[PDB]
Amino acid sequence: STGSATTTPIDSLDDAYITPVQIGTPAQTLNLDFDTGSSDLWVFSSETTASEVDGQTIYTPSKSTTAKLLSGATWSISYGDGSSSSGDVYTDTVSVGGLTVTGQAVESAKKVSSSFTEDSTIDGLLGLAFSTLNTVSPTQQKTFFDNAKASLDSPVFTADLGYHAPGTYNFGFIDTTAYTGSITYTAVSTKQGFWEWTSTGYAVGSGTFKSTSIDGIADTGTTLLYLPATVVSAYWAQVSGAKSSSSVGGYVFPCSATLPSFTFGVGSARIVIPGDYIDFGPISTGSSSCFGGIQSSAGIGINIFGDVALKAAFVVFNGATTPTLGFASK
Ligand SMILES: C#CCN(C)Cc1nc([C@]2(O)CN[C@@H](c3nc(-c4ccccc4)no3)C2)cs1
Ligand SMILES: C#CCN(C)Cc1nc([C@]2(O)CN[C@@H](c3nc(-c4ccccc4)no3)C2)cs1
Repeated sequence: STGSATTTPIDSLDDAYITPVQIGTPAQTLNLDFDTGSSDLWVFSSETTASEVDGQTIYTPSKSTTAKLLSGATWSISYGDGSSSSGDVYTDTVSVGGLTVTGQAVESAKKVSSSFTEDSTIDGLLGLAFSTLNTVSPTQQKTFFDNAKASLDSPVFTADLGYHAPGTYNFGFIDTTAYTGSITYTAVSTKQGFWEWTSTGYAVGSGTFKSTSIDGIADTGTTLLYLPATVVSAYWAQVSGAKSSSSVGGYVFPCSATLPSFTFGVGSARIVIPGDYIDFGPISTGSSSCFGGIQSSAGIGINIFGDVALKAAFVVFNGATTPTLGFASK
């Protein structure tokens, strides 16, 4: 089997991407944030505290003939920005882009933190990291991909995110029309539950390439590119007036600037992030200070190849017995 679904930025900054997902019978379509950095599929629901729902579409398990309470199961998760959610669990039929999993754990939120309430366009998350990170207790649950994997034509999914434009998640096949040149595959470590890999270095703008190993994760659920402070300083030093602002919480730059590209290494191949992809626009409406799309990982403890990086590439998440990641230019 295969599936293919379009993913769409939630706002003019590409802060996140949402993908329609069918849950239950008859289908209830919710727009979920596909997150290769976590492993829970959770939704706003008829159980979510009413004061914490503000415009989201909710899943109502009592209206699904295929929903079953996963008795005694609870979940509770935090994300890297400090956002969080928790609740109980149903199993139900879940379809993405024509690919169906029966008996998928659908984690129903009883509580969500303020950032989720505020994101009226995000109806929940669909985790695509390894199932070892799933938070359901006492019986850990599998991700949608892990459940689908054995049925797929090939045990893979691909992320083809757009820059201020829609893109595609495919399951089970590699669309050879979606990228240029070749896909370079690189080894993955699952030791922390992530799609964790080692970039071979970087370049800033037209500069020469610096060969250096950068361990990090491929995370569609993170907006920005978080890299070591050394690398990030070398990038922003090329932008007149750019500086790290403690009040804003990262590097800002004059909105009058034109940003250099940033290249990262995948084996002997290179992915070039255009400078425009690094511009997140005014820090507040009307400001002439713009927020940078490359930020330090120093306070996080892990480097994160988030959407800024991934949207410059066609990315293969190969979930074969020995997992790998593939990157191609596009
Ligand atoms: C701090 C620290 C160390 N580590 C926990 C950092 C990491 N953090 C992650 C993710 O929590 C998983 N992916 C990302 C994600 N955030 C969201 C999201 C958050 C709020 C609103 C909407 C979406 N969705 O996905 C970040 C992996 S490693
Ligand atoms: C312009 C503009 C809007 N604003 C002033 C700047 C922006 N801010 C963002 C965030 O993506 C939103 N959440 C923040 C955050 N995320 C994490 C984090 C992510 C993953 C793992 C660990 C930590 N830490 O802080 C930055 C986009 S534009």
